[PDB]
Amino acid sequence: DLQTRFDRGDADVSLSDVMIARNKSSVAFDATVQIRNKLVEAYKDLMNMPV
Amino acid sequence: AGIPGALSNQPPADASIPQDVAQM
Amino acid sequence: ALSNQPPADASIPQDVAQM
Amino acid sequence: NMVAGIPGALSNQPPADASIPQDVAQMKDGSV
Amino acid sequence: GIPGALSNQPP
Amino acid sequence: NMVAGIPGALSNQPPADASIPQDVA
Amino acid sequence: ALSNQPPADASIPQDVAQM
Amino acid sequence: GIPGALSNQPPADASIPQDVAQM
Amino acid sequence: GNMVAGIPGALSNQPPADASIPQDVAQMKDGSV
Amino acid sequence: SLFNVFNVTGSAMSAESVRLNTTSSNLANADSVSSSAKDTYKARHAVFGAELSDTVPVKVMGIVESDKPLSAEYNPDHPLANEEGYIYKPNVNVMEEMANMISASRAYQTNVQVADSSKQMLLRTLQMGQ
Amino acid sequence: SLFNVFNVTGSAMSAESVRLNTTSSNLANADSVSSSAKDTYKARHAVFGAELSDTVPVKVMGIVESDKPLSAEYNPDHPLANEEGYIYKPNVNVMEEMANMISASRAYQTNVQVADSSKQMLLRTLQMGQ
Amino acid sequence: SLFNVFNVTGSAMSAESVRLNTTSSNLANADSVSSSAKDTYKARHAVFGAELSDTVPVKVMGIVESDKPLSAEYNPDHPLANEEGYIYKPNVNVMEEMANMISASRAYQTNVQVADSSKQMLLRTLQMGQ
Amino acid sequence: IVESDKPLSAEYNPDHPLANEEGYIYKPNVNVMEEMANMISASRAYQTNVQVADSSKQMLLRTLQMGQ
Amino acid sequence: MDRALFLAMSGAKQNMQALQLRANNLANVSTTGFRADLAQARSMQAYGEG
Amino acid sequence: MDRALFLAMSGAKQNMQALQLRANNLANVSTTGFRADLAQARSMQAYGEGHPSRVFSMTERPGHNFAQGSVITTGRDLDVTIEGSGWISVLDHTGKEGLTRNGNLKVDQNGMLTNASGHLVLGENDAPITLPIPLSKIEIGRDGTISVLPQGAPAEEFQAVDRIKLVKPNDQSLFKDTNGLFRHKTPNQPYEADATVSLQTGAIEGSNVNAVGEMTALIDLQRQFEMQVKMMSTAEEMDKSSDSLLRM
Repeated sequence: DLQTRFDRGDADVSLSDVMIARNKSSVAFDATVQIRNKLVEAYKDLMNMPV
Repeated sequence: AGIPGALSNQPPADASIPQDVAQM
Repeated sequence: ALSNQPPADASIPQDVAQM
Repeated sequence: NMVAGIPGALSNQPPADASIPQDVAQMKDGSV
Repeated sequence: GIPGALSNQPP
Repeated sequence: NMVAGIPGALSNQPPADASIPQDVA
Repeated sequence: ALSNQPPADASIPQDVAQM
Repeated sequence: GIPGALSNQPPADASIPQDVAQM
Repeated sequence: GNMVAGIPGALSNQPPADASIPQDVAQMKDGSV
Repeated sequence: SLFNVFNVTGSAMSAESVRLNTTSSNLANADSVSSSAKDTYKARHAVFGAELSDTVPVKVMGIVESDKPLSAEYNPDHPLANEEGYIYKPNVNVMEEMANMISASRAYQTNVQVADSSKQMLLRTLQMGQ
Repeated sequence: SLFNVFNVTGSAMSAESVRLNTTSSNLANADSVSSSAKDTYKARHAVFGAELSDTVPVKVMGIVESDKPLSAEYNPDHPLANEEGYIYKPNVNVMEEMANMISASRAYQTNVQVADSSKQMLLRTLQMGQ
Repeated sequence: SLFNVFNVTGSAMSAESVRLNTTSSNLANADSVSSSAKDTYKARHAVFGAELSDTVPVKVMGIVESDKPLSAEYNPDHPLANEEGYIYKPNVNVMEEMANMISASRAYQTNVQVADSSKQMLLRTLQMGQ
Repeated sequence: IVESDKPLSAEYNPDHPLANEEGYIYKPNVNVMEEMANMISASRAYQTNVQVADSSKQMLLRTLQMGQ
Repeated sequence: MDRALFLAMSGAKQNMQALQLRANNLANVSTTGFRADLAQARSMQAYGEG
Repeated sequence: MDRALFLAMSGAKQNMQALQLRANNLANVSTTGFRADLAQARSMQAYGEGHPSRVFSMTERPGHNFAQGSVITTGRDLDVTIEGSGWISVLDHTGKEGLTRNGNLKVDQNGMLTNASGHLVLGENDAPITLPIPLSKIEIGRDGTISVLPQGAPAEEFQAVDRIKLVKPNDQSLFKDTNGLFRHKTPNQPYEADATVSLQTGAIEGSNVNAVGEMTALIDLQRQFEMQVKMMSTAEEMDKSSDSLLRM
């Protein structure tokens, strides 16, 4: 929303806040990717076990 | 409003009230 | 501001009575 | 339409100063 | 075509 | 508790200049 | 250098005698 | 310490016995 | 001690005939103090 | 935002341009006894005004004429002379126009620095995220 | 919580942005005489604040007008003058506006570096154990 | 298409360079009575044009002489004098040529800024995604 | 901080309120030429120490990446 | 650029023309039955939007 | 950023103030009874923790040039100039007594003796001087005595009516007010009418502005102003350089 608010031309949005917003979202999603990969790797490790 | 004696850029006509200036 | 028609030119007459 | 004329000093004058040729001043309106 | 333009060739 | 004041040139000069409002200072 | 007391504010007096 | 070094405190002076007396 | 000190900049880089540096500071440069 | 600085500074650039053109017409009409429009030109001034409507742009609210009386000169043989024989000339004061010329140019150039200063801050704000 | 530095650096970016907008308005209205003697423009300045009840954000607590007396000028020609021919002008000092422009721009860009470097530390944290 | 911008700025610089050379030939011939072609030199002025109908390049459509009369000089003993002793000189006006020199140079330099600024935009687009 | 030992520049301002018995007032011994050199020298010395710290910062980083 | 450049040029150009008219007056001081020419400037405003 | 930007800014701002103070003296060269204002700078150290390296400079008005002005001979009876040191007691539109040196006197329609600025001139009674309406010859005495001649009266009727209140206090205890009238720094202090000051009647005292003294002050204020501006520029130049530390 902050990206498209500044991109459409709204004068109440600051470029600093937009860059802060997309910096946090990028870091937040990167954390999501790391947890997902570890969960899948553990499951792939789990299925290769003697049973 | 603001200044009381602003000018008008329209040519004089003496028949139409100039709306260029803030006539209030 | 903007408008949908071109603005008129400027008149610089030597006698305003003849325009 | 095409609009044209002499730029600079000659055009930035009152029309009374007939520096601009008459036909060139006509072009300053519209042409096609 | 500018009416009455100067030319660039010996008169 | 807060620490407020005008930043910049208006506060970085001796108080004898008396540019900052008294209440703000 | 770190301390437990906050640093004191500068004075810049117009006249030192007035203080 | 360096000799003749300036001090960052008002300079104890004359008028107002207060400074002339208190060390 | 064995500490070398003095006024840096344009004041020191002059002939001693100028005598713009206090004698206390000037000896301090030597290294005795 | 920093883009509002461009609108505020840009308005001053146009504002000082209006005062420069007004001064130019004053210097060029300081000795003009006659005038189209049946009005002996009088010195014009551009009165600036803050349009508060944080960021306060400056707007020209209209050009105002000088209140000083016209300079009367006894020229009995002139065709524009009245019965007493005095022709009237504009009340343009040269010294104030030269002072206005200096002030308008100095104020115009210092508004360029603010626009330049805000430009660098936006470019650095964009380098964040790269 | 995960981005405490961003909230502080970002707050500074918003805080220093307001100070530049205020400086632009002061320079653009340094010659705006306007009307009367109490509606005349006066130099505005933002007030920064820090509530220290970790990280202490910087919050702008409103714009405050300068207490400097208005610059009086003798000009019994401007129609907006007074009985004694004085027009009061805004109490804007160019030298202090230039210093604020330098201070605001540099401090604003300093927080860009801190915020940009803060992201790098967060990115390196995700690589722990890899 | 910012490459179209380069055409507009490039055409603008060509137009302004034509006007400068026309100004140069006017200053060099402000006192020339004779000529190669047996006709007195008349002040020349290149005619700019716009094919407005996005990007509209400015084109020079030809050189058009000023129609002001040639300044006659009473030089009865001059070999080229007419029956009444008048020799005719070009109608070049010094003040208007200096303004053209100033205007042509400034208009030339501002189109370099647009071309350079537009060049940065295209290079920044090449970095998109990558 | 140590003050310069140069004598104060005495000026003849006899009508000045602070004039002494001989009409002289004294002014600081600041010399423009040497203060300008200090401005140039201090700024250039300040910036070259930033270069060393920045270069030294890189060397520590390359040590962290040693071996991997 | 700014139009004040040509606004002042259009004023300086006329001052030279006024100077020419005064020059013709002083050249004709010895002329017989010569009627002096008066020189004046007319203020003409560019009427339009703005 | 370095606090040297504001230390140099505060000096550059004050140099402008001193420039304006000198400008008022040059604008008032021809003013009658005008005492030029003195301008100087004061060093005020920023006492506190840390090395004593920051000292501010602010301009002040230590006093005024109380020298005798340039006397103009006008051959006018109602023009007087103070010989040597002295003052003339006048009350402004607020009815507040203040010392002046403008002896360009005049008589209104009611007969009250005022000066060029309209300030009523005080006398022996400490009240504004009022003269009989239909006068015929007004002569101001050298000691301030006012002798008038009734309309149509013979020559041997030069009776005195009032004495101009001339005050000569210490010049260091007087400050120039907001309307150019010098008053005691200590308030509610009576103005003692001195009998030693003398008036050189028939002349007007000009201003004592030393034009060369102001011009040489101007050129020094310009150079000091420009040097501090360079200090501001080198302060931000150092700040920009010391920003790659956090530029990993």
